[PDB]
Amino acid sequence: MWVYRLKGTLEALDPILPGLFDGGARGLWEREGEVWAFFPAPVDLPYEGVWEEVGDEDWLEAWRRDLKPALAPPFVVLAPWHTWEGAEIPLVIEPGHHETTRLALKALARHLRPGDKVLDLGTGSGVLAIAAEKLGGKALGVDIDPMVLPQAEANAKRNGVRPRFLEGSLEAALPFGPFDLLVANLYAELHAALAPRYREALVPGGRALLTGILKDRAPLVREAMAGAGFRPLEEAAEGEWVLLAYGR
Ligand SMILES: Nc1ncnc2c1ncn2[C@@H]1O[C@H](C[C@@H](N)CC[C@H](N)C(=O)O)[C@@H](O)[C@H]1O
Repeated sequence: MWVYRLKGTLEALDPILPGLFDGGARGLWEREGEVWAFFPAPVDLPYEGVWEEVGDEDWLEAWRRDLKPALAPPFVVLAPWHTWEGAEIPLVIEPGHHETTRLALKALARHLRPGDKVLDLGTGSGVLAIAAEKLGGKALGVDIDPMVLPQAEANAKRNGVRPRFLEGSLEAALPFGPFDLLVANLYAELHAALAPRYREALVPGGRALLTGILKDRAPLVREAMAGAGFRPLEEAAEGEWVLLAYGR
């Protein structure tokens, strides 16, 4: 579809809205002092607006503008353009929308202590590693996808913290361990296969916070973790998602 952009507010353009609808507009939106009228394709209109075809980037921008802060006690996840006047610890992330990220942030605040060394396995946007530094920990975020590293680095900087970010997985992290705590938002079968190496990555008394787990698959993780010598400490869920916390 195409947009016809006009300078002005809906209130000011009121006189010509009927004409835009007669001309076939199916949608209208006031967007920062401009009225955008949406059509299947350009048609002849006397209003002196400008036609432009709508693309995926326009959809992304519109969606972005509709984003609001997301609470994840003790944190609040904010888009770089959000302002927040609450008590919550801010976590600025270039567009924390998932249940699992939320479970992970709340669990992290409980199990992480100032001065703890943290491994955020499958760091992605770097949100967990960033929250760990904000809580007084020292974190390493690793991801097998090199492409996420630059955005993670940039989110860190926006948050005034500096975790270490590295391409790779668990084996790549070992030289920097052992760690006091590992947080891994992955999926149940992967946790199950890594259980033995999770034990190796942590110091005695260390903690493993596992999420990205569907309720129907929780059994797999309980079994592999018990099998690996971990003791369960806490469980929490949101929707169909579960976080399981263990001590080594
Ligand atoms: N085996 C693996 N080792 C390291 N990273 C992985 C592995 N498998 C998947 N990943 C990354 O794990 C991340 C999973 C994300 N859902 C987690 C992002 C972030 N930690 C969060 O809680 O929101 C993705 O960025 C994957 O690229």
